[PDB]
Amino acid sequence: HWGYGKHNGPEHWHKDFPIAKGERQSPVDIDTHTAKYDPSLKPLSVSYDQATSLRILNNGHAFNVEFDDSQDKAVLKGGPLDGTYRLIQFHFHWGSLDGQGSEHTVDKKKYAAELHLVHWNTKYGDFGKAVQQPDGLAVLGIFLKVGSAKPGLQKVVDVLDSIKTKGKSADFTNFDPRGLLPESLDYWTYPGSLTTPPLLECVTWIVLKEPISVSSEQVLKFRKLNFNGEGEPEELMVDNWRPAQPLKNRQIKASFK
Ligand SMILES: CCC[C@H](C(=O)Nc1ccc(S(N)(=O)=O)cc1)C(C)(C)C
Ligand SMILES: [Zn+2]
Repeated sequence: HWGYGKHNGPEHWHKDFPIAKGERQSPVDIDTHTAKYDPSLKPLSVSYDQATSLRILNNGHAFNVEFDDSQDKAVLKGGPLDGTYRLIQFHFHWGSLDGQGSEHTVDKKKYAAELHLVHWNTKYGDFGKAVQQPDGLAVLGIFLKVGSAKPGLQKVVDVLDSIKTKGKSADFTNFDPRGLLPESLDYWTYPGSLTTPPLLECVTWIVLKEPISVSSEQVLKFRKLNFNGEGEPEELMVDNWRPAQPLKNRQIKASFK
């Protein structure tokens, strides 16, 4: 099965998921000098006041904080998007070292981690239908650098001991994802894909320009998670990121000058 090791990692994925070599794969490097300001892009609208978190799950590749997406409670609209996209889960990718871990890069710079807030287009009725459409998902990507702690992340950090291994879940209600956002909503946007198998080309990527800062202790706790299940040999969940893929016939647009 796919993963992030030498024998089942990103270089291998194309054998089971040929779309790995497709025309709109993610992540990509964001060359800031080549991205074009698009004055017709609208401001993002992030409406998370009614968010209802439910559960946190270690799925063997990352951990997902899941939300009630059966009503318009936490939605993303505006920016490059037409219509309403519902928040279904967020998760992170991170490194074994502070100098790596992000999936997107910015002028080839790697951040310590990257947060993905995953949303799906309500016109397709459910998430499984949405992933089969070219405009099915909108993922808000936010870079993490190591410095000061992010207070709004701490409730996530503190439950991680309870979901150490693959297949473990824990109740995770009343979490407010607004506490994970930077001050600015300036962004880059481009059409791409899921960054793990099945690598479906269904994502409008919206990557914020401003990173959040998290503490060394916070990212260290991410690195104590396990890819393996309980009672299996311990493999630390680190370096669960896919490297930058060729941009091909795409232009990255910026919401800002
Ligand atoms: C068909 C999809 C399967 C489901 C899924 O949501 N996968 C997924 C993969 C990558 C990203 S990312 N890194 O934001 O691009 C977001 C979601 C699954 C396996 C149930 C979690
Ligand atoms: Zn992701």
